[PDB]
Amino acid sequence: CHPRLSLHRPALEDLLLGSEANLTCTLTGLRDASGVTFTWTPSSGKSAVQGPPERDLCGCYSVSSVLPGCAEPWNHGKTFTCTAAYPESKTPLTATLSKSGNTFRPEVHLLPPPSEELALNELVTLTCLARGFSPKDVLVRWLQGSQELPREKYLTWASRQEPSQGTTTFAVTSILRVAAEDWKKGDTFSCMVGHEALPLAFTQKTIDRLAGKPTHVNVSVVM
Amino acid sequence: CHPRLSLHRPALEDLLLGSEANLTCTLTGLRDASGVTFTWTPSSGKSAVQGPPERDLCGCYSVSSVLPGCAEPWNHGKTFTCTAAYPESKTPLTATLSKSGNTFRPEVHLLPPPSEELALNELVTLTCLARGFSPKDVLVRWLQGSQELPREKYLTWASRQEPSQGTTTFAVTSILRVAAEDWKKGDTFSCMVGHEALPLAFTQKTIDRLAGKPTHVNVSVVMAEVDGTCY
Amino acid sequence: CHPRLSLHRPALEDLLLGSEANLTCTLTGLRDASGVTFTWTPSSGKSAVQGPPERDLCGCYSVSSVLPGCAEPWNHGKTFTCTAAYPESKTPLTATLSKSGNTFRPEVHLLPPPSEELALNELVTLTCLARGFSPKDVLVRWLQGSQELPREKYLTWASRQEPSQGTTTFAVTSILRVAAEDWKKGDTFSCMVGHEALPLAFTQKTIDRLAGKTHVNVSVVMAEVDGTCY
Amino acid sequence: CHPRLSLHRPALEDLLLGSEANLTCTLTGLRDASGVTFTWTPSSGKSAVQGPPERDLCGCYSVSSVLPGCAEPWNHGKTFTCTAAYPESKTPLTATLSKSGNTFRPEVHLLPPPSEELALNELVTLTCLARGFSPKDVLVRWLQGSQELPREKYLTWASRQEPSQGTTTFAVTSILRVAAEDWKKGDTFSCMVGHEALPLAFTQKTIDRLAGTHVNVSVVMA
Amino acid sequence: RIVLVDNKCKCARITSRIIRSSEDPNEDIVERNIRIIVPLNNRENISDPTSPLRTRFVYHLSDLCKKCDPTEVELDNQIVTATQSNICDEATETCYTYDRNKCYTAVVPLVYGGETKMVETALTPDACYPD
Amino acid sequence: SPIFGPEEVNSVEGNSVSITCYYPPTSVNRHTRKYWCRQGARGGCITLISSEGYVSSKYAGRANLTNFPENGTFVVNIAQLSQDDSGRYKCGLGINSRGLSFDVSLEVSQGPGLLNDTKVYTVDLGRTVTINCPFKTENAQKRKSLYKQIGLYPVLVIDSSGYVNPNYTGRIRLDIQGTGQLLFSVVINQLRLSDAGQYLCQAGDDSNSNKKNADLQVLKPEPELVYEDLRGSVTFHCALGPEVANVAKFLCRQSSGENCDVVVNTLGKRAPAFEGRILLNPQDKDGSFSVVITGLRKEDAGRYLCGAHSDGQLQEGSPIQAWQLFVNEESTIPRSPTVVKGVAGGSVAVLCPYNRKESKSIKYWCLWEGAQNGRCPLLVDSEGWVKAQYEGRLSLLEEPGNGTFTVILNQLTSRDAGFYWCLTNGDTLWRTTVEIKIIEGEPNLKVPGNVTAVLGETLKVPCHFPCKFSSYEKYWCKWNNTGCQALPSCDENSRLVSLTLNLVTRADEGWYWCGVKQGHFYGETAAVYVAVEE
Amino acid sequence: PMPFISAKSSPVIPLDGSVKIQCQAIREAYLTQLMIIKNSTYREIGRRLKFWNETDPEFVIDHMDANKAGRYQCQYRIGHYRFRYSDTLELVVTGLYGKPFLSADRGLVLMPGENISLTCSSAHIPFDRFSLAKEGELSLPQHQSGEHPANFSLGPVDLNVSGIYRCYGWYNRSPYLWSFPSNALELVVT
Amino acid sequence: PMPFISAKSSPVIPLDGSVKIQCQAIREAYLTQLMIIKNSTYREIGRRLKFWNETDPEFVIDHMDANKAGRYQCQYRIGHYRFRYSDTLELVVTGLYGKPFLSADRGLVLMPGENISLTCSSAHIPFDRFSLAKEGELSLPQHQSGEHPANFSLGPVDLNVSGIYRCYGWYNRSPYLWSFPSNALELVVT
Ligand SMILES: *[C@@H]1O[C@H](CO)[C@@H](O[C@@H]2O[C@H](CO)[C@@H](O)[C@H](O)[C@H]2NC(C)=O)[C@H](O)[C@H]1NC(C)=O
Ligand SMILES: *[C@@H]1O[C@H](CO)[C@@H](O[C@@H]2O[C@H](CO)[C@@H](O)[C@H](O)[C@H]2NC(C)=O)[C@H](O)[C@H]1NC(C)=O
Ligand SMILES: *[C@@H]1O[C@H](CO)[C@@H](O)[C@H](O)[C@H]1NC(C)=O
Ligand SMILES: *[C@@H]1O[C@H](CO)[C@@H](O)[C@H](O)[C@H]1NC(C)=O
Repeated sequence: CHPRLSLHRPALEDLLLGSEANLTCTLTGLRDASGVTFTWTPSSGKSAVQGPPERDLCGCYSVSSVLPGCAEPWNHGKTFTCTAAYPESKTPLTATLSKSGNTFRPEVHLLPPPSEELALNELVTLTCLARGFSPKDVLVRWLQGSQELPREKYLTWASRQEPSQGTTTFAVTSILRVAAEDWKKGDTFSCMVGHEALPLAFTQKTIDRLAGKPTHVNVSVVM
Repeated sequence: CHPRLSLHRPALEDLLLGSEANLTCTLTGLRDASGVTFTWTPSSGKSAVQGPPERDLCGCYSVSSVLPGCAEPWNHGKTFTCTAAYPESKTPLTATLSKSGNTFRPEVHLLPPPSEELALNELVTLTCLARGFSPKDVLVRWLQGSQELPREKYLTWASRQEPSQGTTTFAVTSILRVAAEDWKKGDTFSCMVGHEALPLAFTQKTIDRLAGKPTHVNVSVVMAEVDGTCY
Repeated sequence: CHPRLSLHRPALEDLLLGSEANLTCTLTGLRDASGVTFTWTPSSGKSAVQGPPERDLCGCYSVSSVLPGCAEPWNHGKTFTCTAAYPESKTPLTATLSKSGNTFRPEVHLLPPPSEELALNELVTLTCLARGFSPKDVLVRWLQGSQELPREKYLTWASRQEPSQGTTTFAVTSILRVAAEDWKKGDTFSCMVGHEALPLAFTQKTIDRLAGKTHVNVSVVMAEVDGTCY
Repeated sequence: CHPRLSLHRPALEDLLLGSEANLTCTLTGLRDASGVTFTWTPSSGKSAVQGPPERDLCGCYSVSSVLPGCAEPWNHGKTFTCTAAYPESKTPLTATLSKSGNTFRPEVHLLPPPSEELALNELVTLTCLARGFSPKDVLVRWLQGSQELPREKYLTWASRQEPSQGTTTFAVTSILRVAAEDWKKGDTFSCMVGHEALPLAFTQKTIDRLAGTHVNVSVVMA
Repeated sequence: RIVLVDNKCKCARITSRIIRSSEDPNEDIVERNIRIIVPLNNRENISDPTSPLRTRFVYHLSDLCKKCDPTEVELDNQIVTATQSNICDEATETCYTYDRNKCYTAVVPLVYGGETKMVETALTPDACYPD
Repeated sequence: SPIFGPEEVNSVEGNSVSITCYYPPTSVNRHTRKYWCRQGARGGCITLISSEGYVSSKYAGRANLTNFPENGTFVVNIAQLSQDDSGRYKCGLGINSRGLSFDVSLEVSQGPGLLNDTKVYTVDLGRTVTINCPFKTENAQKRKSLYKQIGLYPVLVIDSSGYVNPNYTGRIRLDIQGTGQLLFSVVINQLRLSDAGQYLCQAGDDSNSNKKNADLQVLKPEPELVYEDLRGSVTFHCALGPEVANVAKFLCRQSSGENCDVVVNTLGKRAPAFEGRILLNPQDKDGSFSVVITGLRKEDAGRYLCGAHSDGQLQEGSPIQAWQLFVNEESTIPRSPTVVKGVAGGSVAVLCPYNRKESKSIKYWCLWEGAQNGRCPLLVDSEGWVKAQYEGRLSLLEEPGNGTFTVILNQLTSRDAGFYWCLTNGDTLWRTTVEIKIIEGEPNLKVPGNVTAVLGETLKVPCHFPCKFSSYEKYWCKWNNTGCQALPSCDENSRLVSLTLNLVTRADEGWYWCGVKQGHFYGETAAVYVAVEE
Repeated sequence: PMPFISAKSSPVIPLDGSVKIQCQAIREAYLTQLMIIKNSTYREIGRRLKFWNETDPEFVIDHMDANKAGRYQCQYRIGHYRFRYSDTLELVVTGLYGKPFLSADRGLVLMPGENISLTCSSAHIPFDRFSLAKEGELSLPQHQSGEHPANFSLGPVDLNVSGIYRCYGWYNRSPYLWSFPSNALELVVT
Repeated sequence: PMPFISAKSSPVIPLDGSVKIQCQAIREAYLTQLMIIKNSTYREIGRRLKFWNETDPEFVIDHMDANKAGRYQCQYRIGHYRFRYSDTLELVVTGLYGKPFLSADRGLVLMPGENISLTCSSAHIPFDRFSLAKEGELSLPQHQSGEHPANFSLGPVDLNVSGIYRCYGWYNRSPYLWSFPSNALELVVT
């Protein structure tokens, strides 16, 4: 149908866990031959080969270009503009590529389980809240003790923008439900949140039973 | 693209606050024209809202119709049979939906502000976690004392199904930020969660600095050898 | 001898357990025969029966009259007057009464068997004491667990007026002999005391092999103390 | 009326506490014959005396004869035979009485007050139960410390036959309500049961506070 | 001292108070007092024959503070009735002390004449008077 | 806690005393044993008399405890008091060791006697007193003076030459009446609390010196105990003497610092807290007016000193009348809503509660009005009288009929807000105050405006409602002076509940309503007028 | 042989007085009566009913009168039939006749090795006999004369013999009825 | 200069065995990977996501075989793109060829000042090289020879030389494939 051009960015998972940081500058909708020509303003000499020539929904041909030989070594903040071409009218299609600043480091809090779920002595729901990061990109992983739990061992909502004054910020939450016996034994659970703004690309918060030291419970018995 | 018909359950916000149980039946992928017709089995509201032939991406044509209704038929388990007879089809198609069964009630949890957030004394987060409710939909509203806050002061996430611990259940979060002075003063903040499965179709949980983690507790145990009534 | 007439109140067993309690008026000191006529203040279905005469002390005709269906009026407080007219008389005898006022509630008590009876380990004596009620009418029963003990396995005394430390009050005591093996096994023994003034016309006190103690120890947990009470 | 002769044993109170114990032979139903002869075959010891007539059942000239000084022969175990006559028939009226054997000592138990009475800070009830004595007779009395209490300050029930299967035994109960101040002061309260089967003839049992409690409580607080 | 709960049937009184300080506004004091009256003369169940005494008393702070009574809340233009807790399922709770203001009877068999009667007694006599 | 009685009782030796202690009339309390103990040095009540037939040996024959359930109180009449009875007794209910008592400090003092050389004089605070003192006949025209023996030395307070002490300025007068009188009177007006003590007379400095010692004591008022419930009402029948029938009456409220905090004066003053819930009825011939204070709360319990002064503030020399209010807080009064938001042009329906014993009485709905000392006129009564201004737009239905009645008020405007009261003819009167706040918004029930019909013409008038109201029953209730009644019989769908009038006659013209009810409880309503023309 | 009986007050007693008399506790005795001696007959005057093992029974008599004065004996009751008695004491009435006159031939400061005699006599009283009582004695005095010039010799006096001495008249027909105390003599021995 | 990589088990792991490897944890690393060097490239076999402060990254390998044997190294991710490497370790497999023969010319009880030489060789195996491995060593042996009569000289032995010794064959074409253990000798030094 209607041709269009879109430039994406590597998912934060690849950036923070691997070397598959392959940008993409693709086109949706194509009803002509393979008269495609891609140019990237950087001239680092890496490989910018065309990806898999396939189609998209509604009988549309989509051509995708990736960067396999480049892991995005653009820490200096390069523009990285991509321009496409077609045998259509004399008006080449170019993409917009820029690095948004005003990055805000996430603030991550780990909330102890609700007391009502502690009483029933079946399970406890540890919640992780990541609030106050400007880019809407973050990934939350969980650990029980020292072993990272599988991706089916918790739940995570999207990243939504939170009401504020002037500045724009997002937030996300996750819940890990663990058997009450594990919590009462003393096993230490942990929430890792990965965001770009952090210098170390991951923030850790640890929670375990008997986390409240300053409490001063007093027990007295009369006759 | 492809002519497909679908039905949507009534919006909860218009079902709990009030009784307007207005449905929605959407047909997407009109072949060439907008010559569509609609029909509900309970043809009481003969003036059904025939939505305009709106456009969509990739040359897609959609005609979404809204049937005005009330909570009475919906909560009583009525059957809806929205159809469509677009010319490109030699046989009309039908869609069906109704109130969902096997619904578990949410376990609302209002959690006080975290320990380290109160030290900054700038803003405190109050989290209202529903959990365990089987239907996807839920309403979260927030109150400061007795006056409900406007929906622009708190952030509420969607209802994403939680990992299967036997049966399928959902859970939603909703943070509300408060001036630390309001918390340390002693005001009470309430979270109202409205879900279909609940008895009254509404529940609330109220927390203030007194109903949170206390820094000191003095527990005294008294024995009553004579008689247990404890006047 | 000199003729006498008196109205006898219904037995407390029929009052607290029986739906209908009759009220009787008894006469004595007849001369030669019994041609008496009995009349009462109410007449709502008073199908009273004269009945046969009897023999009094040293020989004398004596007949008594019973009015059934005197339960609801008794609760209400109606005045019951029995009037007797024998042929050898000119002014019929009268006797009036009504439900007693100024009632009090018994203070039932159970007492564990004395330690000196557990040593012999053959039979233990349980005591029930219903004390401090104005109308002398009281009922005492015993139970083993939830099953009633036979009426011949316990001794219950008569209701006596205790010394006046206020209004006149009445006391009753009862004892029960129960097996030492049964006492130590873990069975519980109850005493049920019935009265007019009692709230539901009955009450009960239960005792077991631990009651009255010793060195019994108990545990309390208090699971979560810093637990967002709401 | 109907003539009737009977003989009643001496009371336990005067026998054990009083100086001289009577022995009443009663004849009723005569309604006449004021010159009724009362004589005893054991014509020894003291001299039997007569008694004035009284009204019995409104038509009987009840006549009673009493023999002071019967404590010593009663303790010895003599058999007494009362004799009388009436002008109706040609036969006299004879009755016999003697002290019965098979006597079992009481098992005196002084129970403590219930715990539901000390809260009200009113009179607290001390119960005394005597069990397992054969003869129906028994004395029950109370002492607060070392002094007896007048018989109007306490209540003693009658002696009743305790339903049993082995042998015939009688039990009696008493209650004394002492001011909660007296009970909590530490004073000692005792019940004396007097009987003839007892070699000492009187067994006393005492109770007070601090007789015969300690509870241990475990706390967890997670 | 703002009272948080007075659970009569379990007999726990939880009160709370705030003690402030005009210096270093981080050492604020929140004091909560829980007073518990533990009977030593009450059966496990409220019945005559049952576990001659109760030796184990468990007090979960999440069940003392439950409020199973709906309230009214005005959201935008309307009032709506709303519950206030999850764990108040229909009652079956087993609490220890007696309720001073509520009846507690029992039923006992007995023999009268030529019949048997299931009499109703009064385990708390003061509070049971038909008025 | 809930037990209330005289916090301190006074009496004299050998004089009977009566202590009334109030408790909630709950069925448990009325049948619970009532005791009257006397805490000592052992930290335990030693019950001295109980309602279970127990009278101590010491209190035997000189005391009796009588419990009235209907009032909800019990009285402890104690005769032949003695100084040894001075102590802190405790009222209460049930077991002594619990905390259902009310400490009562009863104190007694020995009376005078054998003292013929000293006079006595007791009068109510702020009243007028007079003392007559003679002088010897030998003194024809000689100095007469009054001496005040204050501590170590005496001082002159008044002389025969016109000297007046600064402490007795303008309120002390010496009188020498004619008719050949040789006796002088000292009259003091507006007695204070600083004049108690011994005075002496003197007639010159000569040898005669006809002195006579006298004593002056001032008696404070005795608080008349009032035991009311939370959110109930209290009434103060201030009936001061006629001599102050033209003075400015005030109703103080004592505090910790012994400082007045006037609740309601007679000079158009009123504390902000008590706004819109306190009346001040006009005084009668003798000065007997009633001050009604409704909407009782936790902090509305204290000592009320209703009296008179020129300016209306408590000051020395003012006759007063004390009180003592106790708010139960174990109230049986339903906690009905205290604030009602109405939508201009819409309506309300306020459920006013009463006591179920007076279901046969007649009810009143009163628009509170300030702008004065306080007032509260009726608007609608149950017998069938409706104010002239509120015609067609007010009704008072006895539909709940189980301790509550509805008041329906539609066509709300901006002038219809404010406090309102509900009244009945019964003895157990709660004046529940409900405030109507007016909020701008679209009424739920659409009115359609007021219509006119031609003579003998069928008229159809529908009113629209939301389908949130579809569950509720729908009615019209043509309005009448005695009370509107639902018309006999009407909505095809979720909206448009209609009324049809087959014929139009002069009797049909008037006001009609359309509204909803939840079986027996009423709700929003709207009103229309039907006129007839030819 | 027999359990003793003692009086806790001085035997000398004026009209309207009171005295406490103590018996000896017997372990098996379930009753302890204080009896009377009159014409060889017994009349109950006191009764303590208790098994005495910790403290001796006491009997208090008030409103002392002529009839009450006499011989007192304590009678127990062992078992159902056994009777037992105790010693017998005497209590007398004083103050119904004129007070006799007492005098000392010495200076009342007699040395511990000297001899002092007390002379008691009256001129307007026919007193048959005289009795010399000493203060502090808990039993009847052992000094009594028969002649009108009643002479009482003390012989080798000692520290214990020191005390207050008085004289009382005595009639043969009325052993338990004495006269008013005489002039007390403070016989101090040093 | 680089983090150390230790093996919790002996580097001579038999076929179908197991081994645990611990790398020197650095707190500033949020991801640690185990890389096996093969054909001059990396290959991830174990990943640990955590900020280690108390323990260290412990990886487990089970069913030791030729494919899994070779050079191992821990690669740490520091920051967004920084990489910190460590020292290398070697893992070998034993049990692919026959057991050689090892002997000593002394009595195995040589004094601390004596010299002992160990001869390892095979007759029916073309083994190119031989390696002398001491039992209990956590690092690969440093004693190896190239000729058929593999000679191992110890010189001035001491107490530290005491232990159990064995010999393993070594093919130049199979760097990390070792043969079955040879006869064990206890070279106790006292
Ligand atoms: C539910 O959907 C129906 C669709 O018709 C809505 O009904 C319309 O509401 C508007 C609101 O002003 C009216 O103007 C229209 O006349 C209504 N339609 C009809 C056919 O009457 C209804 O409002 C929706 N409910 C909610 C709560 O938004
Ligand atoms: C309703 O119709 C009546 C017809 O008489 C109009 O009359 C007035 O109604 C108001 C009610 O708000 C009364 O206060 C006036 O007293 C009425 N007028 C007279 C002369 O009595 C009324 O205006 C109509 N309502 C409207 C137009 O809203
Ligand atoms: C009352 O009398 C009737 C008639 O004799 C009898 O049937 C009934 O059992 C009696 N009820 C009593 C005595 O309670
Ligand atoms: C006989 O009986 C009377 C009266 O019961 C009693 O006073 C008396 O002591 C008894 N004994 C003698 C010997 O009179």
